[PDB]
Amino acid sequence: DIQMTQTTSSLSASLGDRVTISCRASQDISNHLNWYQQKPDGTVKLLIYYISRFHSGVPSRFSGSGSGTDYSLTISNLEQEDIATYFCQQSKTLPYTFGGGTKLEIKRADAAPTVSIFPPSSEQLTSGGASVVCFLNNFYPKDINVKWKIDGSERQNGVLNSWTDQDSKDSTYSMSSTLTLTKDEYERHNSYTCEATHKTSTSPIVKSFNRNEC
Amino acid sequence: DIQMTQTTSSLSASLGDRVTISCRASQDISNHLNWYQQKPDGTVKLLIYYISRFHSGVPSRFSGSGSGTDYSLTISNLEQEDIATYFCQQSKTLPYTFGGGTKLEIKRADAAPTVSIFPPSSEQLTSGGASVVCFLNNFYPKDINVKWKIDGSERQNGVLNSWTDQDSKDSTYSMSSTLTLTKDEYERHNSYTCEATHKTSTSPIVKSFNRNEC
Amino acid sequence: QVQLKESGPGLVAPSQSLSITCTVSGFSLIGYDINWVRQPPGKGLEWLGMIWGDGTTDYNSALKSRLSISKDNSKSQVFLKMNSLRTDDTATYSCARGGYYYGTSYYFDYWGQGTTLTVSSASTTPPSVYPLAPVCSSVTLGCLVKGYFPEPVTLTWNSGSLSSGVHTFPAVLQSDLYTLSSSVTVTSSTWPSQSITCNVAHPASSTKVDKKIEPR
Amino acid sequence: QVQLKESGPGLVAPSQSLSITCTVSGFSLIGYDINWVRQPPGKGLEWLGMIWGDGTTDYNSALKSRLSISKDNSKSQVFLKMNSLRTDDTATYSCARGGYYYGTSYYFDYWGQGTTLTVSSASTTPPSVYPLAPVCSSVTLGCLVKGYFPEPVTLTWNSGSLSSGVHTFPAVLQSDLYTLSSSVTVTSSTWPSQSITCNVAHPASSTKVDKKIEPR
Amino acid sequence: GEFSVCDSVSVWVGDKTTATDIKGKEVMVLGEVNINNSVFKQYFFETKCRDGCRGIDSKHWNSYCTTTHTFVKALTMDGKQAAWRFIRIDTACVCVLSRKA
Amino acid sequence: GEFSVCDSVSVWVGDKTTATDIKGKEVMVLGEVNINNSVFKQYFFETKCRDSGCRGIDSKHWNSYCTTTHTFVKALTMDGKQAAWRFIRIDTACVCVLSRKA
Repeated sequence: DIQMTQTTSSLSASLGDRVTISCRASQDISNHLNWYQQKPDGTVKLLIYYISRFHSGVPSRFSGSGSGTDYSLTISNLEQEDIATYFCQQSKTLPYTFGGGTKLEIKRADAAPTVSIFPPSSEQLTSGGASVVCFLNNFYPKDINVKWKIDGSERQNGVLNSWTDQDSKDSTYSMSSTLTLTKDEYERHNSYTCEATHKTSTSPIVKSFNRNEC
Repeated sequence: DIQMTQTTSSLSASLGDRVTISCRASQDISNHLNWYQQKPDGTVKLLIYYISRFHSGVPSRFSGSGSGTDYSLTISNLEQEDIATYFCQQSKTLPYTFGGGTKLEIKRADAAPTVSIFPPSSEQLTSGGASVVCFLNNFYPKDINVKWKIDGSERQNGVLNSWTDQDSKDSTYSMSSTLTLTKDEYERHNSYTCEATHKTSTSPIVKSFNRNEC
Repeated sequence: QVQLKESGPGLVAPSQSLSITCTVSGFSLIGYDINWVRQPPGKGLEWLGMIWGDGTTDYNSALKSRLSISKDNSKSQVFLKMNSLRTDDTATYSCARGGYYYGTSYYFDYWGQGTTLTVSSASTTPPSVYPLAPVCSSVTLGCLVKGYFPEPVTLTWNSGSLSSGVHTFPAVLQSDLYTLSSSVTVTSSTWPSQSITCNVAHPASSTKVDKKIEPR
Repeated sequence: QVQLKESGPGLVAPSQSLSITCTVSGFSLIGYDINWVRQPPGKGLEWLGMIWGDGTTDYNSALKSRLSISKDNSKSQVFLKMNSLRTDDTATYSCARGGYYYGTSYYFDYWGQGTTLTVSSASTTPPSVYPLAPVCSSVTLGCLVKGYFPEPVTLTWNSGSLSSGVHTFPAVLQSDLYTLSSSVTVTSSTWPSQSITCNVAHPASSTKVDKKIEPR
Repeated sequence: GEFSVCDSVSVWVGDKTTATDIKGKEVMVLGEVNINNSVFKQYFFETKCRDGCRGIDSKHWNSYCTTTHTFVKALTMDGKQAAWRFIRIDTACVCVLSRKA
Repeated sequence: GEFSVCDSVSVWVGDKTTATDIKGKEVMVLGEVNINNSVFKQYFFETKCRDSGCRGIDSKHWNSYCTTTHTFVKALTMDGKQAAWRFIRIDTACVCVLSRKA
């Protein structure tokens, strides 16, 4: 087969910058090279075909070039809507192959997260489980740390975190952490705390609740 | 078959004039219509194809149009080199057919003919014949009259005339008249005269010679 | 005025067969190639095969003849069929129309959304859905969707109308079961005065649940 | 650098066969149609047939299958053949290259000069050539070319070098024989001091005569 | 980047019933061809215009986009006689110029 | 009258020995075809460019050049040892392509 390679699969740029996605064919494909954009919403759209040609309804700021077995897509004047994954495809010969893609983060100003904590629902306790949920929403950059506590004592096991993909509109990230316990263990303790540490502060943002205080 | 018709097969215009050669197809040929120029030297040259398209190396002043089954060739700013025959051809369907053509005379100022007369050559008299030749060269317009005389008496029989096609360089016409006799008849007479009448004068231009005066 | 929509089972066990249908509109299958493509979770796209305009086919040899494509032009449908599935066939599957710029170059001008397919011995489990009411400006509410299989679930708020400030977090897999959360931020006057509801679809079990968020 | 040249017998009797060859240069017959065309004296052109690039042929049905075209691509030659000739086949015959503007339209982009063919029972007669010296500014001299058949003859002066002021009049036919005259106008200081000669070719009898013009 | 001067569109054509051959005659194109016990559906690759031209100097030139054609061999029917004939199909969209006035 | 923006040239092609098929593979084109006891020489109608860009282009706001585009036509061919009826790429047109400056 013909391998298509995108060596840098992650890229981070600011609004107005010019970015280059590169692509390498393992054999000569001449001009049979297409470029696609997969937005986070799932949708896929043809940007450029035949190395440099525009598909209808595609911005002036996209641009396609190539030297040898190497091919670049260039986005001048980077706009907020360009958060997507960019991948190439050779249409020279079967089987058609695609590059692994290059994901584009768009930078923005730092933002601390809005933190909210939630005890187990009454419904869940009737079942036998007890999950404690903490949302950390709309922060930048993506790196962040969540520590749990039960009665002022750190709790590391039973903790499952989950990150959204970068928001296309405002460029922020969001993240949920979940502390799962058995009903019995949750009823044996009172204070439950979610503690978020982020580049925006040396002090962590703390949210808490008490079980029997209601 | 598809008949191609050029109803006017003769046309006369002046330098600088705009002339239209027309052509009519007997069925619809859509756009499959070509225009050719046959110069007097014999050569044939494609001017225009597909109603209005130019063959490479063809003047701006040629032009092709058409309505229904009717097709025109237009020569703007008529130049001296345009003395030719112009004919059309349909390339819709076999058999390919041509119009009978339209011959183009280019007008010029009137010119009297240069008249010269020649006795029979000594070689021809040895054979038994005796032709007397008269050239009337470089005149316009084309109509002209030649009368022969033997000893001041009109001679109508044995007279063969011949006309050149219009000269492409200077637009004039030329013409040879020939009085043929038997050797015996020619030796029985002395004065031989060629008499050319033309629009350029009411008096005819006379050229003569005497047989025994040499 | 041109789309492709793929519909498929969502779950199939190893060794069983797979049928996905691509439903096409805005154009005719007599005129255009259809390509099949596949993206395993967190991995690159892979071309599976194509049915040309004239009904002929070509497949990726990697599939070892296990895949076949057929079509019905009148019904505007293309049919993917795969036998002897493995966990390696776990992917999102999409169909895409082929487009030509003369016979000079070839490309995929229109793409379907994609149907998710998980290949596994585990059984379909519907999700339990729990409300997340705040503790004793803007207020944040939530929806825990615990213990389902396979993916995906879709989650809306007030049947789509409450779209702003919604964060549905990717699912996490622990012990063959998926757990997911979603949040929404509304105004403090807006809640609890007007009701806020959590809608959770899970196509694989054909379950659809609504959970109103009520204060303590 | 594109020409076509036709060569043929000039005279053939009724009911005998006709062979003309078109010799082509500046292009390859593998790639281009060749058409045959015919113009009887004082009449319109008539398309006879063609040999396409691929060697196939089509003929004018009016010819009643009497015509055939064949070609040798390596030798750059096209061959017209006609059986059972009649006086109606008296014409100038020309070959012409077909040219295409895409598959959209079609034309004859390059034309051969033409070979003259007379169909008759009469015999080849060579011309007698007679000088025309003036009577006992510019001087006019001449050349009577009497009693030949068939057409044409070509007439030059000083082997072509004396080209200005030349008038070769069209032949006239009386009693199965053609008679033609030519005139040349030159400077007095040119003649009689310097010699003036009349060259007369008649391909059909393969005769070539030169006649110097001498005073009385 | 790079644009067409005239917008074209290419498709497969599998439902062709008629056509005009290279000799100017209107012929019937069969749906199926038979080459050595092999039955192929008769398909055609065609390109044409998408309904002056882009990037033309309109001050000195009138212009428009036009569909041009090619000849491709096909199994056909001239009345009652089946044969392998070249026929005219759409193959391109090209700009053609015209001087004003 | 009327002119091409890009000068094309059309010919018959009767000596084609190789070509690339629609699947991107280099194949051998046979000189002769056999359709029901009927031997036709395999010929192709092709159009391409005739060798400061395209005619009539607004060169102030546009770079341009003339380019040969292609079509697919069915042909009797040879993919190694297996003879088959395949679509192959031949020249079919000359068309102008634009490019914005800077």
